Amino acid sequence: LSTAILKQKNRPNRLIVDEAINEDNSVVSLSQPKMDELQLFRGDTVLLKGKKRREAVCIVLSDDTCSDEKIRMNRVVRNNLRVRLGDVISIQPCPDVKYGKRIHVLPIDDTVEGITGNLFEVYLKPYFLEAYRPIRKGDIFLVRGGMRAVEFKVVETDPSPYCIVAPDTVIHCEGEPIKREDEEESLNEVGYDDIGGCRKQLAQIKEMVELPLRHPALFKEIGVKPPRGILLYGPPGTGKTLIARAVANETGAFFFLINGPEIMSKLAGESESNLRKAFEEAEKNAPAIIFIDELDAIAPKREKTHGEVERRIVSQLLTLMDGLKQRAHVIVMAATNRPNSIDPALRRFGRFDREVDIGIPDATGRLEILQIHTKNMKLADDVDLEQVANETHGHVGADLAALCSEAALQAIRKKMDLIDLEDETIDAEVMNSLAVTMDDFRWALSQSNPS
Amino acid sequence: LSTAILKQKNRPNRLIVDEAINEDNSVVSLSQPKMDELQLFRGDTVLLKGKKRREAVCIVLSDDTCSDEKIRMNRVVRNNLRVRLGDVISIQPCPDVKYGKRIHVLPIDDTVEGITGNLFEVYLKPYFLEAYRPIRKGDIFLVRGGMRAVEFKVVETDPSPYCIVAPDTVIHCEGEPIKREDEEESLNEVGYDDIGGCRKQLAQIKEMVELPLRHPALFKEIGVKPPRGILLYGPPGTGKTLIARAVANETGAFFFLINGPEIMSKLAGESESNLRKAFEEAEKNAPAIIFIDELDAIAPKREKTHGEVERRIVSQLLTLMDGLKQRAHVIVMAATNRPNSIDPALRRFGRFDREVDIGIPDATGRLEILQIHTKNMKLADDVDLEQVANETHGHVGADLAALCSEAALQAIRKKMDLIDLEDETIDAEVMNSLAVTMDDFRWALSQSNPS
Ligand SMILES: Nc1ncnc2c1ncn2[C@@H]1O[C@H](COP(=O)(O)OP(=O)(O)OP(O)(O)=S)[C@@H](O)[C@H]1O
Ligand SMILES: Nc1ncnc2c1ncn2[C@@H]1O[C@H](COP(=O)(O)OP(=O)(O)OP(O)(O)=S)[C@@H](O)[C@H]1O
Ligand SMILES: [Mg+2]
Ligand SMILES: [Mg+2]
Repeated sequence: LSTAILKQKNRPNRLIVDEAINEDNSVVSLSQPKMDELQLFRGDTVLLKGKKRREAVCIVLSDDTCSDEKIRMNRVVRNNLRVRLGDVISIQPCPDVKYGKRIHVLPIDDTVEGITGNLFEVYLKPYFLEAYRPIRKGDIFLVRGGMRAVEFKVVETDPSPYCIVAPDTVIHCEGEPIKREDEEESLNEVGYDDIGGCRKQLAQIKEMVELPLRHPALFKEIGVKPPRGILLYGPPGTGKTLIARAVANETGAFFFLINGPEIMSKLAGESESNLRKAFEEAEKNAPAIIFIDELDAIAPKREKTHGEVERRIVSQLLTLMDGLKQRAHVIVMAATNRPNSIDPALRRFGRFDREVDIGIPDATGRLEILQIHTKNMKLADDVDLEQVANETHGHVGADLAALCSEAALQAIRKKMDLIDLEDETIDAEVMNSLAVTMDDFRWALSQSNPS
Repeated sequence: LSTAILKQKNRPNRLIVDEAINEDNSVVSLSQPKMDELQLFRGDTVLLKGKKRREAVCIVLSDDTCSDEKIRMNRVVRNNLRVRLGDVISIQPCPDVKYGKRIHVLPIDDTVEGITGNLFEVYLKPYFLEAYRPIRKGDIFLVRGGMRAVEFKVVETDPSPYCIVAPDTVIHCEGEPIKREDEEESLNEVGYDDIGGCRKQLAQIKEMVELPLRHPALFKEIGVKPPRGILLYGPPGTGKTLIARAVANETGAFFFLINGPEIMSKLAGESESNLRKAFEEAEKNAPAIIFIDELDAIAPKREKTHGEVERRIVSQLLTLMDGLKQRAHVIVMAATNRPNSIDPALRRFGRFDREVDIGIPDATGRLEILQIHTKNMKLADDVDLEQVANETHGHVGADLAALCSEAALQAIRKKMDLIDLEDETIDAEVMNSLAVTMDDFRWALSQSNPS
């Protein structure tokens, strides 16, 4: 009703992700009745939009066994789009794709332990030979070559970001293997889905940041100026910084992050350069979102603040906030857990003149969060999160995370007589037996604390 | 029950140290019934793990008189392993030992006062001749040669850290004699055993620091992220720094120490370099433990702190704490006796978000400590520590240490009419007569003070 901006719409080309029949990386299945509706001929190269602004490039074919409003893609494709089976994507005609000049691709470290021989010969040459594949920068794809299957990451393409791999395409694969861990972190980067119990506020954010930038005309037409300063506040630990993350990954804009405590670590005047440098960068690449985390760290009350360089920064900032031209297309977001200590001049109209309170979560919010956290944890069947939710009154996001971490330990703890700290490696059986029992939670619960 | 991680396990090759029958440095006794269980043939060269990460290398033989789950070793071996008779060790097959290229060994100063003649000839040559001994770097071993017995320290081996001494091995013993005192300090280096009345906390430390680093997979498997900031706090003098010591010596990890008061003694900016330098060192050598002693000295409340360079450091640190990547494998530990004066931003989730309170010890704790202290003191038989323990209410670790030091003096005091300060040397008889009577304690006790 007021959460309207969130419920996404039934549209011609929003299709649910079904498991693939055809097993090929560059292939996507569609019902014939659909392919026509979207004016899509066979072997056409298409563009796919996923989550967290991830993109994939594929070739399209008709599947008899595929529902109209469903689409098949393998796990490699589900990965680049960052979607689980049952999620929904945008399909779009990608007609002007150019042939590939040169591509640079590296293998993942934990998929090459063993023989080198020749990676191009054994793996890449055949996978690409006479295939004419579409690929995007930052695609991770798997190639089987006789005895092994190896994962490769598309480091660079000419032309960026996408090209077709033709016979003329020079393929470079020399370099240091990509580290798995980094690419683990990359998958794990926070989306909107990863924040819980903030629907109301999430709405406002999109309404004040995402919307004014994606569709500036709605405001033009109606004849009003969008606000340009948004200040999130909340009792400590409520996913303010966490939202900072989501937006960066999720937003269509050029994003620049500023960390109060990090600014203030610089030499006198070194900070003023960085402060300008940020605002200049943002203008140069507009539309942009500048985000200031822990604002209070750089904007105490000038009157009540002791150091001299210290006031200069509040002044320095104020100036920049004000120095933003209308045509600039920059929204400054920021966040504190102590709003009242921030110099009031910054909350004057035309500066940070919009607030999003990010309060304690209620019963269902806790349940939401608990779900988001445990989504990759090993839990016993006897674990009831609704219970936890109810028993966790006054917890916030960070309190809950802690709770989970604690029970997890307690679980690990129950294996601690079976294991000695000294051992070089752990008995592989027990490892698999390990799970967080509901009892583990009740222990963690018995230990919990105020926010 | 929650101290589970501490109780060590019955295992195939955890054997109790029994006094040796065979008197040789390179020899270890085992029951035949055991030797088989561990697939260990006679004259095999084995690896032995002691306390505080000490290691010894020996040759193994069967003893008829030796219990299955016991092992015999002489005092020289008990010394390199840093164990008293009745302690327990790891025995491990050491199969790939290489022959010794060159070894450098020096004698101990207070074991060579007198004739030189030739140390190699009289002592080393025979002890090694046709023996094929296993030795480790940092072994101290004793050699008898006619009239005298001399102690040698293995300064360097090629290949490090262990090699077999064959006839081909070139032996260098030229140099300045090792100073006894240094090697006294070395034996005395604080282990875990040296801290008393903290079992509960000692547990949490291992649980939070040693465990996440030694076995990162338990958390991976269960799908939780270990915490990376641990803050120890306690009323002054409760072995916070003392634990700092233990961990350094005891840990598997690369360890880097930071002393608040020592950081703050540096020129402006000269501290910031060191702070980074430390965090960089730790990343470079991960897995690592960075330890910050007297944290409050560098992290007062930014709001409540006066100097400018002074806030810059709190900011500087915060940044680094945050700048720690997931893949980094670094746990930051720190300690204060004034937790409440530390800037709260540092106790936010994902920074120092775990506390270990190191509190006053109870009756038995005191008794524990009193034992640990007096372990190398000359005490009369009439001395009842249980008494002391009961009478010392409200004392902490440092209070007790003081007490002992005070009674010791009182004891020395009782010899003070027999002795004049002026004398060049002390009557050697009285020296031996000296011991701390229980009365001495009752005096010290009568003088004691609040913490
Ligand atoms: N609303 C939420 N949904 C899901 N997880 C959350 C939420 N809030 C906090 N968390 C978890 O707790 C961690 C800390 O949250 P942050 O966003 O750093 O808190 P914060 O509100 O920025 O705290 P301050 O004000 O800087 S002390 C996050 O990394 C999440 O894992
Ligand atoms: N738990 C303990 N077990 C054994 N000895 C202790 C213990 N606590 C203190 N001591 C002795 O007292 C000395 C001082 O202890 P420290 O570890 O320096 O105290 P601390 O807790 O670091 O004090 P602060 O907070 O820096 S004033 C140590 O060197 C020990 O000899
Ligand atoms: Mg934050
Ligand atoms: Mg101390």
